[PDB]
Amino acid sequence: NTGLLESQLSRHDQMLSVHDIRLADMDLRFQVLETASYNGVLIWKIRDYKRRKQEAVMGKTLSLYSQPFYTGYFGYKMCARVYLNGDGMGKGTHLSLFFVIMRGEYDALLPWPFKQKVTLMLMDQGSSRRHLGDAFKPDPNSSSFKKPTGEMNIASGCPVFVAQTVLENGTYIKDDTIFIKVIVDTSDLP
Amino acid sequence: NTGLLESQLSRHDQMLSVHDIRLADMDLRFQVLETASYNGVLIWKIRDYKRRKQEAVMGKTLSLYSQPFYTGYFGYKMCARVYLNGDGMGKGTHLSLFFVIMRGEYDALLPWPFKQKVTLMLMDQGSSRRHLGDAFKPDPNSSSFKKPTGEMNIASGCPVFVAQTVLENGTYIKDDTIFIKVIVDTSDLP
Amino acid sequence: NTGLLESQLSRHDQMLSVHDIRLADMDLRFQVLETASYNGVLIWKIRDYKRRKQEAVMGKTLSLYSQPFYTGYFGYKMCARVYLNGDGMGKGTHLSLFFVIMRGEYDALLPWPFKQKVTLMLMDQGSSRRHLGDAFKPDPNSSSFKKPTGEMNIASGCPVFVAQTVLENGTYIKDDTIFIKVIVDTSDLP
Amino acid sequence: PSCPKPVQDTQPPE
Amino acid sequence: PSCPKPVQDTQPPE
Amino acid sequence: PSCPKPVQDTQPPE
Repeated sequence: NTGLLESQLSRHDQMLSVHDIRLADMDLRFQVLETASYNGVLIWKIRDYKRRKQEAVMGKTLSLYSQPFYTGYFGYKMCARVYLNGDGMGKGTHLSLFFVIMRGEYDALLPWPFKQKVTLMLMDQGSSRRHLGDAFKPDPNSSSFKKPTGEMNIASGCPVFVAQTVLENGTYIKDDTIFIKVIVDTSDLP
Repeated sequence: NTGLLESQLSRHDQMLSVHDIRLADMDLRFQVLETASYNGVLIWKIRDYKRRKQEAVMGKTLSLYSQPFYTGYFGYKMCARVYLNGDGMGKGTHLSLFFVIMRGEYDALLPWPFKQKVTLMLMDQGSSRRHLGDAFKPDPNSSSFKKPTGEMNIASGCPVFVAQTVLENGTYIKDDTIFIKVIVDTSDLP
Repeated sequence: NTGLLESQLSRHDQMLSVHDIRLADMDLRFQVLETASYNGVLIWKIRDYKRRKQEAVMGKTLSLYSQPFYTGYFGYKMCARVYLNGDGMGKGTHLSLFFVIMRGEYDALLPWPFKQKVTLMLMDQGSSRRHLGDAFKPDPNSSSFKKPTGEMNIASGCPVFVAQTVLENGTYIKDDTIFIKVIVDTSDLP
Repeated sequence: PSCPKPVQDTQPPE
Repeated sequence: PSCPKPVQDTQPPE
Repeated sequence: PSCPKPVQDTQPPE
């Protein structure tokens, strides 16, 4: 009875398709977990700079998010967002770098608005180690730092973090990779 | 030869069933790993309070266990156990909250009995942050703190931790969720 | 049309085989993640000593590697390598214990050569807790501590760490298991 | 808060 | 380094 | 304990 045979093959095909997708999503979940940090410090490694720069220039992929990082095991959940070809007043001329508060499982227990000092950095891979960076005290009246209602608050940071020329002509890029670092002050709490 | 075809379909069906179960178990394993802590502090988030309270009242689900937490990367393995409708002298009147020593991979290297000070807390989600809690020094002669022989030692703690009325009429419950916190003193070691 | 039916069964069989392998590899990935440490301290639990000793004697499995461990969330990646029946000048007479620098994702940001003090230990599971160990300051001119070019640098450590007789006649082995500990000094950095 | 005497829950682990 | 005034990126989260 | 001179194991990584 081939109709029966075909129906079962079809069910199996569909279930194999679902499993193949769950498997790929778990691979992603592993990477996220393996690169998580719980002391308020993020190191974000961005490979294939050239291709990714070009995808932002072409408007295919304007921005990238880091993996999440945390101020503590059950603390604020955060990430970074970078625009390789720049955003706002830095579009086309700069790399723009922003900080992001994400909805965390424990937000009901944490102080809001978010008020930890944040430091944004681009790492120098040259032997001089002249890292680019700046820090800010979050503005309490910015919606960037409100208790999250959606998955992610609006990003906040530096549209003109570094000129693209400075970036590309220095020692920040090596083996077609850059390293971004974010430091959130945690000494303040709990 | 349909018999051959059917036999192979049957094998595939069985293997797909196994895979579907391994996939679900891994999802659980991820959650356990993503909520693990290694500094002796547990935050346990319990959602669907109402429904879970009612499942305990009906005797469907009497108690719940937290994810495990640890005093250190290779330290004691522990969890909490709560009875939403109460246990022992608190049954029907209180929420009961207990501490649990679990069998850990490194028990052969750790001191026994367990003797770390334990603090049990129910978090106040209200702006006053008046958290309920108590602490104890484990009794050395209690089997709760012996070197584990089974997967979990017998739980030990507080049958009358908080009256159900106090709990439900205060600001501990918000968005149908409560937060339990356990603090195990680790300063003592290694 | 059985040829069509058989072709689809064959595709499903192949995909199920791949999935079964991805599932097993993820199980391994979980174990690696669940036993990772980020404070420069490794505890390596080795079960089935007897059988594993015999596999090394027979030359089936000469050496074993630990799971990786790290000096920090984004720090050096390291492991240990043990020869249950000994290596070099300790072959057949000793357990040999070595330290290993692995290629890490963040090597471009770290100092090289590696120069952290390393302590190698075999744990005494007896009540006296007389742990065997020694420490060394990595030699800067050893290729063991160069910036990794392959997945793992050449191991370096102690061919005559402990005599097999001392080991097997003492309290280091219990329930057919031994515990190795490695401590890498991290106070030096970043 | 009324836990001056920590005791075991009624019987069963696992 | 020219971030004396941290501002939001242009509009959209998620 | 008899490791006054740390040395490499005999040859092969990976």
